[PDB]
Amino acid sequence: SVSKANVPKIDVSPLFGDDQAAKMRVAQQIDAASRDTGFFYAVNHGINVQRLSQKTKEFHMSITPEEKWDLAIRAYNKEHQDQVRAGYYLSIPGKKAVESFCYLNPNFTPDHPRIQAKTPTHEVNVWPDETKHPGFQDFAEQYYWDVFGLSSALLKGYALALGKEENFFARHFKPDDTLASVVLIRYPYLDPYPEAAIKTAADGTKLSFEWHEDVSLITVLYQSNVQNLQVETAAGYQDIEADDTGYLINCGSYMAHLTNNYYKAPIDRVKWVNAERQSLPFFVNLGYDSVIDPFDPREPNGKSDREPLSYGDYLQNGLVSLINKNGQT
Ligand SMILES: CC(C)[C@@H](NC(=O)[C@H](CS)NC(=O)CCC[C@H](N)C(=O)O)C(=O)O
Ligand SMILES: [Fe+3]
Repeated sequence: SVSKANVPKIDVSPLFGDDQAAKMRVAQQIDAASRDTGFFYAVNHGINVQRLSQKTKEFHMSITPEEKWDLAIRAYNKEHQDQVRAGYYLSIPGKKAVESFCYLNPNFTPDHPRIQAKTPTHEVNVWPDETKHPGFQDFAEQYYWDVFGLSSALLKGYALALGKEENFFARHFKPDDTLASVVLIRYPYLDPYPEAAIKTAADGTKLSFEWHEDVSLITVLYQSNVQNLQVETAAGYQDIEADDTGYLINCGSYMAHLTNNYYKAPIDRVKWVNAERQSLPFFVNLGYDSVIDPFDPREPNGKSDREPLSYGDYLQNGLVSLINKNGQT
């Protein structure tokens, strides 16, 4: 038997406004969720998620094999050695069901000094032909900034929750340097569904993606209305119920580092479900040189002996290790 996770719905709208006590009441709810199962649904977030889902489906269902090779990351196309993050992540019929498209900060262009300096984790996005995918790039770039704005407000809530001033995290989250990414993931319906694309957990559960901690400060996730996620608790995995109107929020392992594990990065996994669905995460990453001084809210002096960690090193190592442990997606 599998129980169900408590995932509170938090009205985050005060985080966009100037009612400081209302913001504190949101922060309390974020604190409580972060200390419990680690997840909450952000509601009243102001993003048109119906349009996000519609435009994403139109892209996934119209892109051709030729276009996927043309956009493929280096793991699938040796000609594209600069594409470690951004681009298309191909399915392998018979073996791998999932496929996805990842893009980064649209401000990463050839003019950007991090591109000029060839700093790891910075890449120029690749896009399909506009005439073949009318409106897609424009939608996707505007979405990046829409979800950036939501995430900046959520980071104010997390800062207040931890007893800090509201800009404690958000001051490091900036359009000119953020390493944040959007991933547009398609999980297909397949008949028959090949067993090679299905993993078996230690507890027997059939999975599409194994347990992991998120590589992020926080993760801001939209999913279509098909239940699939489970969060690890001490008493076992618990089902996270779906909600295609809201965003599922949780802390990543950078938050766990800087709070001395006071806000843990929850472990989740993806159950296998034979259903056509979407998983559209926004990974809230800081700048390459961002360093937040660690602290311990449990200690009266807030002191932590954990070393400050540069976000760029954290991200480079984390993305590599996640591929090594859980496979190339
Ligand atoms: C909802 C999640 C479990 C989703 N999985 C994911 O997004 C998994 C686990 S957090 N994330 C990743 O693989 C990291 C992608 C990082 C991205 N290419 C980048 O360069 O920034 C899924 O639906 O599988
Ligand atoms: Fe996760």
